[PDB]
Amino acid sequence: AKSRTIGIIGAPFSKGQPRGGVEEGPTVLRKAGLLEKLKEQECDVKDYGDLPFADIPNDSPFQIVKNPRSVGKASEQLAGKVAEVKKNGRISLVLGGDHSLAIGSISGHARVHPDLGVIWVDAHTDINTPLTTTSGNLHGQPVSFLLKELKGKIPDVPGFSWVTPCISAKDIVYIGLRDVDPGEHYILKTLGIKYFSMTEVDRLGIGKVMEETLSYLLGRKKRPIHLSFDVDGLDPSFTPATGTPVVGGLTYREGLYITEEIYKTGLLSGLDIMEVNPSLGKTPEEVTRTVNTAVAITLACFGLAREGNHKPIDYLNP
Amino acid sequence: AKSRTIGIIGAPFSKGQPRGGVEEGPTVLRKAGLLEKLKEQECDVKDYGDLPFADIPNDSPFQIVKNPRSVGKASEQLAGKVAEVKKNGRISLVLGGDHSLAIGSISGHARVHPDLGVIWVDAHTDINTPLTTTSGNLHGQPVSFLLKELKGKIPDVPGFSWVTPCISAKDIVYIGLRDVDPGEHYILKTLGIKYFSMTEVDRLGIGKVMEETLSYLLGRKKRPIHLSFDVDGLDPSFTPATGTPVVGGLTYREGLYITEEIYKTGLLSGLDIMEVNPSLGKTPEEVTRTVNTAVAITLACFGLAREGNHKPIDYLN
Amino acid sequence: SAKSRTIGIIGAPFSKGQPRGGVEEGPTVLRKAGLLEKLKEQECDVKDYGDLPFADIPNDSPFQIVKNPRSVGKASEQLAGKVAEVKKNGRISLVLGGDHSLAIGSISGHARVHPDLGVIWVDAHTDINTPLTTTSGNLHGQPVSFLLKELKGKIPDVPGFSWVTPCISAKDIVYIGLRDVDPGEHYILKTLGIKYFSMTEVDRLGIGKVMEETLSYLLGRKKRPIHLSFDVDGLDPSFTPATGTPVVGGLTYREGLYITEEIYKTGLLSGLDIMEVNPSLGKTPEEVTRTVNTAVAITLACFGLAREGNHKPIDYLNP
Ligand SMILES: O=C(O)[C@H]1NCCC[C@H]1CCC[B-](O)(O)O
Ligand SMILES: O=C(O)[C@H]1NCCC[C@H]1CCC[B-](O)(O)O
Ligand SMILES: O=C(O)[C@H]1NCCC[C@H]1CCC[B-](O)(O)O
Ligand SMILES: [Mn+2]
Ligand SMILES: [Mn+2]
Ligand SMILES: [Mn+2]
Ligand SMILES: [Mn+2]
Ligand SMILES: [Mn+2]
Ligand SMILES: [Mn+2]
Repeated sequence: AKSRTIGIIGAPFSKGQPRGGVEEGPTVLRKAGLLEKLKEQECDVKDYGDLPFADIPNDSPFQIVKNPRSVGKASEQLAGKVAEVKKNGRISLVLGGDHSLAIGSISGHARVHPDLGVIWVDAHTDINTPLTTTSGNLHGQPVSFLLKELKGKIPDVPGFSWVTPCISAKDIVYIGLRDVDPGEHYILKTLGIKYFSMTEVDRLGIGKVMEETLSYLLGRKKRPIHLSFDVDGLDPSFTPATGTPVVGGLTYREGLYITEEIYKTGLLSGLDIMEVNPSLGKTPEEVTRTVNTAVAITLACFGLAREGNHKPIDYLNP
Repeated sequence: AKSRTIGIIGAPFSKGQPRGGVEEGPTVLRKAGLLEKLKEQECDVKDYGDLPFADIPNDSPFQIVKNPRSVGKASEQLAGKVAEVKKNGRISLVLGGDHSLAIGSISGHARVHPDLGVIWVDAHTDINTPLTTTSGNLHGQPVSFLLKELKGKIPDVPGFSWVTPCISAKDIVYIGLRDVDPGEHYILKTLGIKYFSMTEVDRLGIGKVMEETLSYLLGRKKRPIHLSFDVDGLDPSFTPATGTPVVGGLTYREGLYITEEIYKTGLLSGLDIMEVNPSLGKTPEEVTRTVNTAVAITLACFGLAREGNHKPIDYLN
Repeated sequence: SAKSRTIGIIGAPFSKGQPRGGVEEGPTVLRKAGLLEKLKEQECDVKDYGDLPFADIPNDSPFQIVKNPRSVGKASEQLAGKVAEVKKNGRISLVLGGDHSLAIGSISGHARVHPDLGVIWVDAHTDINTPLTTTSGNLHGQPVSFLLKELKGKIPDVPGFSWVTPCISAKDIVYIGLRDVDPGEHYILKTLGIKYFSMTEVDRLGIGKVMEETLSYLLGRKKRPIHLSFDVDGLDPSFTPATGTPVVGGLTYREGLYITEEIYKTGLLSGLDIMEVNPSLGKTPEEVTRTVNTAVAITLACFGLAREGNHKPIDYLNP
């Protein structure tokens, strides 16, 4: 099935944020047996390896924005690699790496499927512009570079001349929000972007959140779905090994429910698994809990159902 | 009240599965004050004791299926004891022990009340047949022995010729599923069995799960209910001391909700509290947490309500 | 600042309503955590009214089995006057406890200025034992019985409580979070027909529906002042372990924030009580900080802090 035909891309990149270690995300996700577990559930999996992001040593900040050329070039290469995977009729699976990479992942995916809709699972909106940001970390700005409605508000940052906004504000849905800066809240509300913060998830329940999310993105017409999954969208009791953890998050059950429902549309076309940092647990078990949770979420996007799965054969007459 | 008139049956049996310690389930449940706590809650408790499961020498496997004679005999004895409790007008409360004992518990309950409905709370369907199983552990097969529709698909397994399938596929509702084998999922779907996996619980909420579960089993008219509760249906953060824990389970609150709703029907007729294994708690606190949760679940089955309880007297005069 | 974010802080370091020492350090640890400064960061107009000085009463004989009756009654008497004064200044009273016996004073004082108020009681417990139905004798499990007009006749004359005049009827109080109710309390709750949402109702409906029904019940006819009395033991002990009577199976951190965010949105919050935080009952220092941080998060959510974000009325893209 095309919903189980996958193209794996390793994106060992950390310069979109200050905490070292997130570049090992692809390594620890592979070592948990991701590819093998995907093959076990009938997927046709091709591994495109890890991108060799060459060093960009002269990389002065753009105002307070750190490592602009390195973040820009990593997303530039990733966009080219994602477009290649999409051209091969495979769902792109990007193993991160920090979430600044979503600029490239979504941009490359859009080059092949410009009609795509985005589901962004995260505790954060990642919609600060290079002028509204206070940290200067590019992993908290990817959505700003991608929105067409923000054209005019994104300055000329070195390394990003290749970026052309590819998604309208109406074609993205946030799920999991609980730590939004004032400037980000002003943008979210002014643009009228569809969102389900932890307050909406608490009000409606995840069942209704997904029914509304899929109706919002697929109601006018069926189109490719890009899911950008930041592991910090889940509560730190399931994904502690991440750089910006926030209490009161999505449960392990809610994360599986989101991805099971996205699988069943048959429209998943691109997936990002972002912000796994195996240098940031309090214990080695906290790292293993985080990686196992990310693998579990990944398997659900490609058909693993909690009710069970079976091949089309008579199990009572083998 | 008949909804609080109970017959306790200890079933210290572990040979339906490979991890030692589940035979201590009745001991640690009694040690935690279960019978005394039920009496304090206005229950009429009769203790039928702990079943003596005599060892069977040379219990050779049936193909890959382990301890068939032992499992079959323990369920045979349990069926006879449960039928005895039901004839005395009591709700049978089986303290397990591994889940293979549900063959005996449901069979004995059906000998007295053939029209019963089964609510099966578990991370697992336990519906592998002696032929579809890959572990050979009989605690993962009890539902296959009881189902009328699988008659002709279960081979002649030594120790089980006394079993007469007593439940139709329409008469069972699963709640809690999240770890189902391919063969098991094939059976669940081809039989059309009603189930609320963790996916349905997330989608609907436990309130709707119970409303649909009870409307499905009781729609037509009142009928006895058998609740078979594997403690692994709850998330391992509440019941860690169990052999097959699966994360993303029912919460402690959801477990109390299901049992409080079943109590309110006034139709609870048979109860199994299964898979408590005090040798699998990583700390003595993990053991106590599991035992405390299993006790809380059982008390809710016989009337303990979170909103409060009171006798029909005036507390202000 | 908006009326919804115009606050009067009252510290109530009182512990004689229950037997465990340390709940008197509740107002200190909440302030030490940066509470008042965090409220100012949220556009709040905060005026601190200080910690009430509670005098020692060494000749405080028990009323039958009821412990420290004069000390508890006088503590609540001092608080009713201080709450009524904050209400007269057009501010939302924010009472930092201290044990829940203080709710007699907080609600009594609030009712002196706004007698039409409605109460939302977030707790694992009903706290509706009367001095005759109580088995422990601890007044922190009896405040609601002293406040109800329907119980005028069943409450004996307890020393230190003559000033109390019941101000709320059974129709004016909604409980949320109930999971440990004595038999006498359950009899009172069901005979008075009080609206409640125990953990069973929260599981059945979800916190979304619990709040929609709660607010429709209390506000639906006419808009009125809300008094939120919040016992931290309402939330599960995985979030608020540093408390005297923890009960498992509680409200989550998310449900706590959902209740308070929804109450803020009404724009009618008039009085608030953050009760039973006992920093001496933490098994580890981590459990104490967790309970304090959670109490702080619930408090900020009552005054505008929203999980979806907050922003000033300025253009952030061209300021
Ligand atoms: O701009 C920023 O640095 C901050 N803005 C507010 C939320 C926290 C953070 C960025 C978080 C990035 B993320 O989601 O990819 O982990
Ligand atoms: O057949 C088996 O042994 C297995 N089948 C798939 C689920 C895990 C296990 C059986 C679990 C038994 B139970 O639910 O009683 O704990
Ligand atoms: O009356 C009592 O002392 C008891 N009655 C039963 C519940 C526990 C307790 C009172 C606890 C008071 B509270 O909510 O303020 O912590
Ligand atoms: Mn992110
Ligand atoms: Mn994030
Ligand atoms: Mn099980
Ligand atoms: Mn089982
Ligand atoms: Mn209280
Ligand atoms: Mn309480």
